[PDB]
This record gives sequence, C-alpha cells and structure tokens, in this order.
Amino acid sequence: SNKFLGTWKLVSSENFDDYMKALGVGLATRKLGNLAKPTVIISKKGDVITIRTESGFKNTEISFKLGQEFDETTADNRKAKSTVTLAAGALNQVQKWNGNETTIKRKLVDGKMVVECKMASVVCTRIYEKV
Ligand SMILES: CCCCCCCCCCCC[N+](C)(C)[O-]
Repeated sequence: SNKFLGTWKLVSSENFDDYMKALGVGLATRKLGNLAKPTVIISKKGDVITIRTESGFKNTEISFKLGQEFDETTADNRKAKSTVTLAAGALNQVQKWNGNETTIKRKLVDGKMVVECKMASVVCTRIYEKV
C-alpha cells in the first residue's frame, strides 16, 4: 500500500538481541546489529514495492509484488523465501528458511511504523518515525 511509502528512522527497539539469537545469528554479528540505527525507505514503482534498509554496517533491499513468494538473502545471510501481504494498516511478511519461519509485521500508528518480529516464543518490537 502507498500508505507505507516514505523514509522511516529507528527511534526504539525492544528485545532485538534475543530476536537475532533465536534466528541463530552469531555474537559478533549480533554486536553490530545492536549498534545499528537503520533507516527504512519504502518506495513503489507500479505494483512492485521496494523496502531498502540502510545502516553503517549493512544495507539490504528487497523488491516484491504482494502475495507472490520471492527469494531473499537476509542481512545476517540466511537464504530465505518470503511473502508480503497487506491487511488494513499492516504489511505482513513471512520469511522461511530450512524448516524455520519468522514473521515481520509492520503496523502504522499515528506517524510511526511499529514492527513486530516473532521467532518461536521471542517477540521483538522496533519503532520507526516518519521523517
Ligand atoms: C560483511 C558485513 C557483515 C556484518 C553485517 C552486520 C549486520 C547484522 C545485522 C543483523 C540483522 C538481523 N536481521 C536480518 C534479522 O535483521
């Protein structure tokens, strides 16, 4: 949805270390991931949505159509397959690798994007402010 377009800067994080832990990210990569303060730029060209994530330590970018699975190499270097869908103020991603699955749900809240990330029992919340 065009609702999500813009540039969003991280202003808060809760439980990200434990989230990366649960995904099997190693200590040394985790230390960088916890110092990152990323910017997420969401753009759209026709029906192809691009989410670019920029930081001092790693940049990533995915382009996709809603509801169509796509291959992805993640920031921590998992070779994954993901699908993004749209439901009423939320863009929801399921990301799979091996027999494993994690969810990343981006929800809009008055000028902010609240992102809930879940891997088994671990819940992480990252808040971005439109800028
Ligand atoms: C050669 C560069 C290696 C250093 C990469 C540092 C970035 C680690 C960020 C981990 C992010 C975890 N993830 C994908 C779930 O968001």
